[PDB]
Amino acid sequence: ARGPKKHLKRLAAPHHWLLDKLSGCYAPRPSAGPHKLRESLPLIVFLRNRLKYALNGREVKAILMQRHVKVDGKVRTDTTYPAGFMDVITLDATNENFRLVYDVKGRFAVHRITDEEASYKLGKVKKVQLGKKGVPYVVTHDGRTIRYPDPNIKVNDTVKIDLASGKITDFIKFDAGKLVYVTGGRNLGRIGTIVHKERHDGGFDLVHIKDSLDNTFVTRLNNVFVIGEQGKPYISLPKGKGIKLSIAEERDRRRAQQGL
Amino acid sequence: GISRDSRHKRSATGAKRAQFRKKRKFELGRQPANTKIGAKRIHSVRTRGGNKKYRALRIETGNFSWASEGISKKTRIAGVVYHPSNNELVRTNTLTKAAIVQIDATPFRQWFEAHYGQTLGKKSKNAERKWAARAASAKIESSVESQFSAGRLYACISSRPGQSGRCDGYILEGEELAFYLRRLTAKK
Amino acid sequence: STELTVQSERAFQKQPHIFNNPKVKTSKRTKRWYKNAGLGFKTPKTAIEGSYIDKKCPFTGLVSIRGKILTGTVVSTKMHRTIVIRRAYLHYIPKYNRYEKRHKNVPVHVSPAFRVQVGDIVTVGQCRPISKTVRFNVVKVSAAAGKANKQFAKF
RNA sequence: UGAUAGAAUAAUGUAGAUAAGGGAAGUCGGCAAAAUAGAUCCGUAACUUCGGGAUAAGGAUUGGCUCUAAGGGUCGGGUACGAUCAACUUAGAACUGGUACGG
RNA sequence: CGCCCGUCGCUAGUACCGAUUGAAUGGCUUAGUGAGGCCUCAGGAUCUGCUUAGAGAAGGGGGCAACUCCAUCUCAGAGCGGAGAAUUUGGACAAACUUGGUCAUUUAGAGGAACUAAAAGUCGUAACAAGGUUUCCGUAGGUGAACCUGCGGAAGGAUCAUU
RNA sequence: ACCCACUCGGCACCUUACGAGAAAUCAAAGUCUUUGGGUUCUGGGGGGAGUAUGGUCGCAAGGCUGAAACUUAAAGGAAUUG
RNA sequence: GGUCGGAUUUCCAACGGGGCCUUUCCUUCUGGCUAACCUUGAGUCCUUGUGGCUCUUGGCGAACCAGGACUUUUACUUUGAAAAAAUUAGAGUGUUCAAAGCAGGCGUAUUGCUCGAAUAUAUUAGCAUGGAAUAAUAGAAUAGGACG
RNA sequence: UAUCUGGUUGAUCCUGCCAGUAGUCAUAUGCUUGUCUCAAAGAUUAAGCCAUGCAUGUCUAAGUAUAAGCAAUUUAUACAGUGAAACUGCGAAUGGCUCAUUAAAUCAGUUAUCGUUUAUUUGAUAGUUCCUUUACUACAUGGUAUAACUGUGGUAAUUCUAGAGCUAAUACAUGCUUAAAAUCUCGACCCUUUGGAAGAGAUGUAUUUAUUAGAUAAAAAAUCAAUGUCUUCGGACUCUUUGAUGAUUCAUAAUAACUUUUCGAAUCGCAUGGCCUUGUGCUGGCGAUGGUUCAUUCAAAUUUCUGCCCUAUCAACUUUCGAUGGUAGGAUAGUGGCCUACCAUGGUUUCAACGGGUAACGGGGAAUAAGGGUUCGAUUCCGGAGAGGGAGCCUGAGAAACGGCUACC
Ligand SMILES: [Mg+2]
Ligand SMILES: [Mg+2]
Ligand SMILES: [Mg+2]
Ligand SMILES: [Mg+2]
Ligand SMILES: [Mg+2]
Ligand SMILES: [Mg+2]
Ligand SMILES: [Mg+2]
Ligand SMILES: [Mg+2]
Ligand SMILES: [Mg+2]
Ligand SMILES: [Mg+2]
Ligand SMILES: [Mg+2]
Ligand SMILES: [Mg+2]
Ligand SMILES: [Mg+2]
Ligand SMILES: [Mg+2]
Ligand SMILES: [Mg+2]
Ligand SMILES: [Mg+2]
Ligand SMILES: [Mg+2]
Ligand SMILES: [Mg+2]
Ligand SMILES: [Mg+2]
Ligand SMILES: [Mg+2]
Ligand SMILES: [Mg+2]
Ligand SMILES: [Mg+2]
Ligand SMILES: [Mg+2]
Ligand SMILES: [Mg+2]
Ligand SMILES: [Mg+2]
Ligand SMILES: [Mg+2]
Ligand SMILES: [Mg+2]
Ligand SMILES: [Mg+2]
Ligand SMILES: [Mg+2]
Ligand SMILES: [Mg+2]
Ligand SMILES: [Mg+2]
Ligand SMILES: [Mg+2]
Ligand SMILES: [Mg+2]
Ligand SMILES: [Mg+2]
Ligand SMILES: [Mg+2]
Ligand SMILES: [Mg+2]
Ligand SMILES: [Mg+2]
Ligand SMILES: [Mg+2]
Repeated sequence: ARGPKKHLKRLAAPHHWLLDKLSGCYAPRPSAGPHKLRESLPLIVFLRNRLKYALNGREVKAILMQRHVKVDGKVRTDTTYPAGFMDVITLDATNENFRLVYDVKGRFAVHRITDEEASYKLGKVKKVQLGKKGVPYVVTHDGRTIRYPDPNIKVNDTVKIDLASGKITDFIKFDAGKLVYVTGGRNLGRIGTIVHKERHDGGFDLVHIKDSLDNTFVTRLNNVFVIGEQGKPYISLPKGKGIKLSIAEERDRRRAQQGL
Repeated sequence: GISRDSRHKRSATGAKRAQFRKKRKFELGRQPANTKIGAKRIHSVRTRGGNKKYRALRIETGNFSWASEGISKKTRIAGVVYHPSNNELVRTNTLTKAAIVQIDATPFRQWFEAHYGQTLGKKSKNAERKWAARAASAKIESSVESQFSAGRLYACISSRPGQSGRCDGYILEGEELAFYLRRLTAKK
Repeated sequence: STELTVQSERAFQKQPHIFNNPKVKTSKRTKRWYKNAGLGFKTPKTAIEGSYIDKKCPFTGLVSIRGKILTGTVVSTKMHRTIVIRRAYLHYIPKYNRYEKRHKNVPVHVSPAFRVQVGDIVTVGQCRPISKTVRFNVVKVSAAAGKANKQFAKF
């Protein structure tokens, strides 16, 4: 009450951070920034819990203050910086590049990319609008304001951002048959192609998606993120490619590759 | 202070609602401006998020639009002659939105005579050519030209002085002018 | 509403920021703004070719329709431009595996483009707060016959 | 315009009044006096023979002035209707004053 | 030689009615008075800026004899403007107190009238047998007490029964 | 009018116990642990008590509505033997 | 059973979904689909089969996009989604066991490799969807009816 | 884990309770108590009262350093290191505690904002600063006025402060300097008119109002104010810029004005490269901090539907001092009887309104349980409320804040 909250109690953090129940009353509260709180991954969680480069927050701050980490090509000394979907994390030391893509269990995966992949990201067009002086601009899913977009670009399309200059390189429409990535809900992390899109004027457009093995699912349009054409994504997919194995077959391959 | 919420009211069934919490600042209201005429005096208000409001207290002139001519002029306000909400606002010459007033006719008459060459009521080659090109447009309306003899045009306030510190408005024309004429602004 | 005292109040009634030019005499003398509220609701011809104002109208007024679309039965047309509808529903009580009849009374603004009688089934659309109690506008009426064609005097 | 007049202004009287603080301690007894009081609005208990009790109890208002709003009569039609006349009741608002006003 | 009813009587306990304008606490509230800040009509200690502004004397340059221009130490005082405290008018918000009203809970009470328990008290024997007047129901009257009596009803009767 | 044979409706009766019930008994008190045709009312150990209180109806007598504190291991039903 | 009683398959059977025909709505007009091509100019070079063809004879262009001469309403049920985490049930894992916890495991410990942190349930209301039995509701009777 | 046993009788079978029986993250208490791990804990009664101490402050290369501070410093005679104090900035609205209020209220799930505010984060964004320009003001950089400090004090006492003297800024006020034309307004200068031009002004962004554009269905014309730019001078003319939404008076743009005129860098660290009219000249990097507006993030406020325990010995309630709706206005960040004026007579209710009770904060949940259920949830998470009781307000993006203030009790 009376103003914005600054603390995030442990057990109230997003579950996909995979923070331990005990060993702490609190969790890193993501700073304000490009991604929403529940959909973000604070830099301390990435550096400490996921990459194990730091044993505690003090080491995370020690790493960040020497300006090693950078999100989308900028240093980001902030410990609780809200990195999110398709953010590029570069460590000049270790010469390592990461893109934040959910694995098929709805959690950010430690996914490595090359320098050429790290040169760009993808953004989902959140809105297209005329600004002052009648200058058109698009707004992406990470809050980027990009002036003078291609007129063919509409909402729910995807743009390729140069990430050195905040410029669109090309774009993908939102049409049936195009590869998409599920960025929300219970199907988060799944990858498939749009079968069709049902409108529901006045609320909650839905999208029908089938994956490689012809498993279909329906998701709200807000969770659907276009990532390429039929096959051949514009980003390097993580291991699994969003197939969503069942628990029985998941177990089958566990016992398969654990016994050589 | 003044509380602008609905907890103090009865429910739609008539039930007496009990007190839920103390008064909050985010549901407040202020005292009315009760803007008068004369010797401009405007006090700023600090509102939510900063966002200055301007309380008009006894200001003099305003910007009034002649929509048929598509011009706006700074003009002195004479008095309030009609108010649909309260006849006491007319009585006290209080300026709110929608109050009918008379203003000057004076800057509007110089503009009209410089723009048409007609002398509402009763030298250059460029000026003459402009007037000739603007001919067949000077005839405005008998009910408006009649006011120019008295040097007082009927106008409606379209601004909220207690919110913005401005008495802006528009001259009355057509059915709106006839409505207020039949209603009260005749009969002296 | 071409007649019956549109200008029946101390202020002149008009659609805001719609200007009738006294000079250019187009053969209608009245520019009437209107919109389609959307969601497949047809704008009544009564709204298009009427002369009422109703700033709370979803076709000629400033309000907009967004949110819940509900149906109800008109139980009161006694207020001016406001009806009350009765929304009945069955409430399930799990312990007995049975339902009980329950109802709600919804106060709804009705545009003078619509004529509604107690008993008419009405489709109402959510808008911003109009009154203390009103949060809906009538967007559709379903009084076709009324079963009153065979209840008259017979020779 | 009648009732004897004039002068003076002791006590005690008769009639009329006023009173600091207290407030029935006076007295057989609140005797006597005081307090209340019109009107408008609000509120009104026990009990009851349901008719009352009731102006219960209890409380606000009240001037002047300047306005506003309601309430009326006659005279009138095509083998989208206005003149004109007149009355005192009620209600409200502004202003005003040594907060006074059923003076 | 069973069982069993009530009055009356001692003990104890529980509540009930109860003169006392009983009392106590709390909730809401009519009217009256009304702190405080806030808005507003004003007020204007001081605390200051420009153009100035006039006098008593100095330095410097100039007809070099007085005379003249700019600079400084002194103070009024005024056209000017801004800021501005005490104080202050009227409003809305409104604490709080006084009285009164009302609702709620708890509680004292002479005395009255009950119930229950408590073993072995007094008077009768009302019920259970046709309980010695069959019992019981409603209603009404009467009597120490159980009860009696009338009027209608029931059999749960002591009669399933008189073509 | 009576006789016979049917039929609908009714007051009942007799036999039997399918079935039910603790039994007495019951053609409904049956079609119930193989538990559901529709629907209204009422009860939840015995007393305190149909008392107290409030309300309401009544001229009254009284009626309708109607507790609690407290107390208690039984009260009760049907049948068996004496 | 040609891998010392375990693929394959109109031999089929038994379940379960869809389309079509039998008098059989699946409303609708604008225009890009150009039919599992209604109709096989040119061509059946596989030793015989009813499981595999090329620029097509203006070719019902009815195999989806966004606007109606466009909308009977409702209950019910199906699926989907949503219903924070912890908790509940539950998968994995020798916290020495266990309650727990979300860890951990394997090497070449010579310069690191790797599995996880699942899943279900979460009731009503709202949302999308299939169904059309059950139970309501509405329709053409002074025809003010539909088709056109 | 779908289980019953004792008790009415002389015995019987029933009804029926009493009693036993087993759990309880369910409290207390009695007796007893060796080990390891785990770890609730002044909720209930008194949101009763509190001694004391602590719980909110914060400085980087990067706002202000003349401490008469320490080290003394890297040309370092403007400063340069560290740096108390004190200005400035940010924070103190989070957390933590409690459950007193509170019964469609809180709250849960689900909606909306086309009905608003939003510090910070992130992204994007500012050549226009000219009273009436034919009256431009240092820009190699405006001004005073204050803290800490000096010194003189008052009070028993306070995180009290007074008088006098200094001096800074990213404090506080002021104030310029940057293309290029275009399009409009006005106007000395066109002789029989389908007769145009020197020359000034305006045009950034905010504010307020008015007005305008913000289109759209596939075919054609014949005359009429329309020889308004129709070329063998009646040779049937090469046309339509314009985004989004389910939807708008939306985004945005245009015109005439308006304003106690908003913003448009007088700031700081490091490095100090390049160039030629070598003037301590012109250009120049990597950051810091500011700032308008729009987006975003964090939110906030309001808001749609359905859902809450006992009670009728609570049946009618609201409407005088708003109850229910309309119009207008005011107020607000904004919608709305939120308030005001006028107007209308509405609104809820046996489908339980209104009232009363609660040893009620709501939910996630907990205990027990064959299934259905029953009871609990002050309490580790979410939401709400409060800080003895009321009310009021200041600063702030944000509080009706209480380790802020004001008043009353
Ligand atoms: Mg808090
Ligand atoms: Mg405003
Ligand atoms: Mg005499
Ligand atoms: Mg006296
Ligand atoms: Mg006295
Ligand atoms: Mg006496
Ligand atoms: Mg005496
Ligand atoms: Mg007397
Ligand atoms: Mg009396
Ligand atoms: Mg009285
Ligand atoms: Mg007897
Ligand atoms: Mg006897
Ligand atoms: Mg006898
Ligand atoms: Mg009996
Ligand atoms: Mg019979
Ligand atoms: Mg019982
Ligand atoms: Mg009983
Ligand atoms: Mg274990
Ligand atoms: Mg029992
Ligand atoms: Mg040991
Ligand atoms: Mg306590
Ligand atoms: Mg505690
Ligand atoms: Mg603390
Ligand atoms: Mg702060
Ligand atoms: Mg505690
Ligand atoms: Mg801030
Ligand atoms: Mg700094
Ligand atoms: Mg209104
Ligand atoms: Mg309004
Ligand atoms: Mg409580
Ligand atoms: Mg709870
Ligand atoms: Mg709780
Ligand atoms: Mg409590
Ligand atoms: Mg608080
Ligand atoms: Mg306390
Ligand atoms: Mg406070
Ligand atoms: Mg404290
Ligand atoms: Mg605090």
